[PDB]
Amino acid sequence: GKLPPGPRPLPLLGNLLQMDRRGLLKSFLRFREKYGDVFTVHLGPRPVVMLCGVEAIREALVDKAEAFSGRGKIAMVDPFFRGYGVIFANGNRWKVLRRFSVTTMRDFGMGKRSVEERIQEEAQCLIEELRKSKGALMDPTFLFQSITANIICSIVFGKRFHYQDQEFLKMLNLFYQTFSLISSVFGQLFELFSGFLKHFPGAHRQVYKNLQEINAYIGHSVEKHRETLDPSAPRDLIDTYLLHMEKEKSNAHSEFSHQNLNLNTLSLFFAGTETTSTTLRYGFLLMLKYPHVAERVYREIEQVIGPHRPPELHDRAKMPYTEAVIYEIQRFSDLLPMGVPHIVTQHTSFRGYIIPKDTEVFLILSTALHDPHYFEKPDAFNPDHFLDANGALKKTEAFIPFSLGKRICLGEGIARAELFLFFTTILQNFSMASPVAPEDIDLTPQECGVGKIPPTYQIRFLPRH
Ligand code: HEM
Ligand SMILES: CCOC(=O)C1=C(COCCN)NC(C)=C(C(=O)OC)[C@H]1c1ccccc1Cl
Ligand SMILES: CCOC(=O)C1=C(COCCN)NC(C)=C(C(=O)OC)[C@H]1c1ccccc1Cl
Repeated sequence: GKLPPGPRPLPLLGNLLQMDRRGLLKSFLRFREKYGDVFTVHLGPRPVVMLCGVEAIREALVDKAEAFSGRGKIAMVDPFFRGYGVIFANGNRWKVLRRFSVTTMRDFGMGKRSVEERIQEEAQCLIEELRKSKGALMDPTFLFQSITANIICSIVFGKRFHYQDQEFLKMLNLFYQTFSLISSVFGQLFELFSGFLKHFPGAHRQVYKNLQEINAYIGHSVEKHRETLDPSAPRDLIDTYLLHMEKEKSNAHSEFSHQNLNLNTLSLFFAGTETTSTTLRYGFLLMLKYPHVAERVYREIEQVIGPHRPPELHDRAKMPYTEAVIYEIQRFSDLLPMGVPHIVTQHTSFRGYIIPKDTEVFLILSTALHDPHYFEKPDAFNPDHFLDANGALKKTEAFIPFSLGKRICLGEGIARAELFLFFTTILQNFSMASPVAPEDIDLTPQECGVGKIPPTYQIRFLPRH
């Protein structure tokens, strides 16, 4: 047939006057109830196919990966990245780079210090800092952003930064800033009417500016790296890349070397940004609303790890309640209700509809995370959602906060490690508190733009002896 069905569009407004205010996703859900799991929405002049439910998403990224493994455009930032980097690249440029980063993560810490090892130290760093607090009320946004960044700085640069380092705090704010700029009213509108709306200055000019600045730091650092390279003792991800380049220069067709080192790197920071920090931020609001969940976790830790030695990844298996409490957190948080845009690469038949080469496509993962067929009463927080009768860990087809298929999250490994190690280590050492009663805690996500973001909150961490 043709493009899946959906609301009657206007000429260059598409379906935009029909949306909700300001529950965009909430709009998408109203269309769902009218059109099914496979509708088309005209976001401005552009046609975008939406897909809901596990079956649909899976049919597309897994069953039909030949077609649906494209990355869709993101106007606010494509003028900078220009197609470079794992999250942004398509075709051969991506296939070549995805592979390299994959093998590099796989073999990292083979020679040098392991990712776990890095997370553990950041963790211990974190706790001292949290203790230095002396049980004071704080907003932890800053720190969580810090620790997550640090882990990627550790991987890529071979080092972490002191939480007070100003060179650091500046760089950080530059990211956060760039993000909320794309999250804004404008960045939204820029993504639509960029065709004409790029001439004028906007937040897009500012965003390039901010990305350019950060990029200066990466180029500088790559140089410092070329000047201290030991071919037989790679310290970091940079060191590994630069080496790949040389062995690569002795080929004939280095698709790899024709690529912008800096951007690739920046893009990796971008990807991992605002990622875990948000989840963790959400995590501890939840532990304030459900303290009895917090206490149980602690007890498991005390039971399995005890009060002194640093939790480690191996503990995971033996701690199913915690792995469940973490899973439910991710599920409930719905970081990216809509994934990251895809485009289809070949013309394709999907549920007897005909989708054209180059159509943008959204996998609405919120709908998988909230499938009442897999999660009883899905709008509430419940770890049990990942436990059986026994209380053994219960994994499901539906928990795909990381998407599925070829483009599936590059940092899942890393991500899951962070969440565990940070979550347990904090909790090993501190109980939580807040001026606000559990039953007064508002969980309502901000849903500002394309991400879900928890409301802001005061928290204090409390030591145990
Ligand atoms: C809780 C944190 C995270 C979540 C929920 C998450 C989820 C996702 C999702 C949904 C995608 C898009 C996949 C798709 O197209 O369906 C993705 C892609 C990606 N993520 Fe994450 N991610 C997280 C953290 C990270 C981190 C820390 C990194 C840093 C290494 C990262 C790096 C990437 C990269 C590089 C891609 C694109 C790779 C590719 O497209 O081939 N993610 N992630
Ligand atoms: C293509 C890069 O997008 C990301 O990496 C995002 C991220 C980064 O994590 C996604 C990578 N796993 N999260 C956030 C917060 C995003 C956002 O737009 O917040 C306003 C998204 C995001 C940022 C910029 C543009 C689009 C999106 Cl979805
Ligand atoms: C492609 C057009 O961009 C938008 O209109 C968006 C919008 C539309 O904003 C409507 C404001 N009236 N917001 C959301 C949620 C976006 C998003 O990516 O969430 C997944 C962004 C968005 C959608 C698709 C691709 C990129 C972005 Cl930034």
